[PDB]
Amino acid sequence: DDFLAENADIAISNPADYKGKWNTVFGNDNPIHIEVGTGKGQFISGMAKQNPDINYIGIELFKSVIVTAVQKVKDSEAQNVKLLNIDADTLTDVFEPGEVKRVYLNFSDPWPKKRHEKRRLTYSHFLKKYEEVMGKGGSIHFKTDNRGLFEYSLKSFSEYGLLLTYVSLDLHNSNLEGNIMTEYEEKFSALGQPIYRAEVEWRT
Amino acid sequence: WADDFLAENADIAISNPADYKGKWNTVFGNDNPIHIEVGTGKGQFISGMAKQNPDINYIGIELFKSVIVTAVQKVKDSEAQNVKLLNIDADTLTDVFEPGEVKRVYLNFSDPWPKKRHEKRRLTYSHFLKKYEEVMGKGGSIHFKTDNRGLFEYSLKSFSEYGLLLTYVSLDLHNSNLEGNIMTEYEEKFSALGQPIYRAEVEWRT
Ligand SMILES: C[S@@+](CC[C@H](N)C(=O)[O-])C[C@H]1O[C@@H](n2cnc3c(N)ncnc32)[C@H](O)[C@@H]1O
Ligand SMILES: C[S@@+](CC[C@H](N)C(=O)[O-])C[C@H]1O[C@@H](n2cnc3c(N)ncnc32)[C@H](O)[C@@H]1O
Repeated sequence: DDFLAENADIAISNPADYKGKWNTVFGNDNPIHIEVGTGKGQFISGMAKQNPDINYIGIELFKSVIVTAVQKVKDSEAQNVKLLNIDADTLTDVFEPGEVKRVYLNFSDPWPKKRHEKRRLTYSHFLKKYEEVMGKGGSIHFKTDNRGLFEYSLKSFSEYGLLLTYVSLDLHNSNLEGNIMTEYEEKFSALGQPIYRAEVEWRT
Repeated sequence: WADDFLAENADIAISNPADYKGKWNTVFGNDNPIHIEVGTGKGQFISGMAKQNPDINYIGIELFKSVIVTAVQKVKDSEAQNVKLLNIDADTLTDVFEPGEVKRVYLNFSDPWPKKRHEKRRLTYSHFLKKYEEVMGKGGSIHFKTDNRGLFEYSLKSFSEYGLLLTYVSLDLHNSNLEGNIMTEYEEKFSALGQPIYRAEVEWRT
C-alpha cells in the first residue's frame, strides 16, 4: 500500500501509461529485459548492478514481496530497474511489440497437477504474451530447480516451435559467466539438487 | 571366432540385411510394428523389450561384432522370436529399410563424443536424424536414454534445431513412474550411483 506510493519512482503505480514510452522512463534506448515473478528481487538487483547498460523491469503479483524487492533496488543504487505490481496477462497492456528484448523466468510456480497447467508461466498462453511484447527478436531465459516444471517447460517450448539455443541440467557445475543467483537459487544450491537453465528464441 | 558364431546363428544375426528391404514383415511372419535400436551393445535392453512386448518386432544394430556376439547369445538365451540383430552402421539403415518400415528408433547410452570436432559421430546429430526420418517417414518417434549430461544437453538442442517435437522428457528416470522401463546393461550400473538417467521422446511435426 503506502511505502510503494512513497517510492513511486522505483514502483510504477500506472504502467499502462508508459506503453511504447518505457525509454523515456529510463532516459536511454538501452535494451529492456523484464522478469516475470521477481519475488524479493535479489536477481533483478544483481543483474542491474552487473549490466548498467541494460534496463530491467520486474513484475510481481504480490505487493507483500514486491515491497522487499523495492527495498533491495533502493539499497543497491541501480537506476536501471523498475518494478510493476501486475499480472503476466496485463503485459500486452504495458508494452508494445519489440519494446521488450528478453524475458527472464526464475523458479516460477510449478502448479504440478494437470488441471492447473494454464497457471504455469511457461504455458503456451504466456509464451504468446512474451511474443506479443518481444515480437520475434526476443529470448526467454529460464532457471528452476523443479524437475517437473522444467520437463513440462521443455515440451511447452518445443510444442510452441521455439528454438532451444542453451540448456544446462546442472547449472552450478556449468561454466557460468556472471550468473546472478535468485533467492530460491541460493537455498537449493546448498542441497546439491541441480538447477535447470534454458534459453529459447523464436525461429527466423 | 565371432564371424563363425554369427554364421551358425544366421537366423538371429542376418548376414545380408539389404536383401529384406521392404520385406521385413516376411522375416517376422506378421505386420506387428518394427522398432529398431541403434547401438544395441550386449543386448540386455532389446531382449527385455522383446520378452515384454511380443506384439512388437525388434531389430538391434551394432557396429562391433565383438559385442553383437553377446547380444545374439542373450536373444538365444531368452527364446524371444520377435528379435533380429544386424552388424551394420547407422549410415546403412536406408540401404536396409524403406520409408515407414521402421515405426520407432531407440537410442541407449550412445557414444557422447564430447569434443566439438566429433559432433558428427554423435547418433543424435542432424545427419543421423535425417537417416531415422528416411526409414520412419514422419510418423516415427525416437526413444532416448543416457546418463551423460553433455550428450543429453546437446541432443535436446539437436532435436530442437531439426524441428522435432519433444513429447516426453525425464531428468531423473529412476525417480519417475516408468511402467515397464527395461534397463540397459549401462543403465543398471548407473542406477545404483545417485547419477540421474535422462530420457526423451521426440516425434516429427505433422
Ligand atoms: C517461487 S517464487 C520465485 C521468486 C524469485 N524469482 C526467486 O527465484 O527467488 C515465484 C514468483 O512468481 C510470482 N508469480 C507467479 N505468477 C505470476 C504472475 N502471473 N504475475 C506475476 N508474478 C507472478 C509469484 O508471486 C512468486 O513471487
Ligand atoms: C555405450 S556403447 C553400449 C551402450 C548400450 N546400448 C547400453 O546402453 O547399455 C554404445 C554402442 O553403440 C555402438 N555404435 C556406435 N555407433 C554405432 C552405429 N553407427 N551403428 C551401430 N552401433 C553403433 C558402439 O559401438 C557401442 O557398442
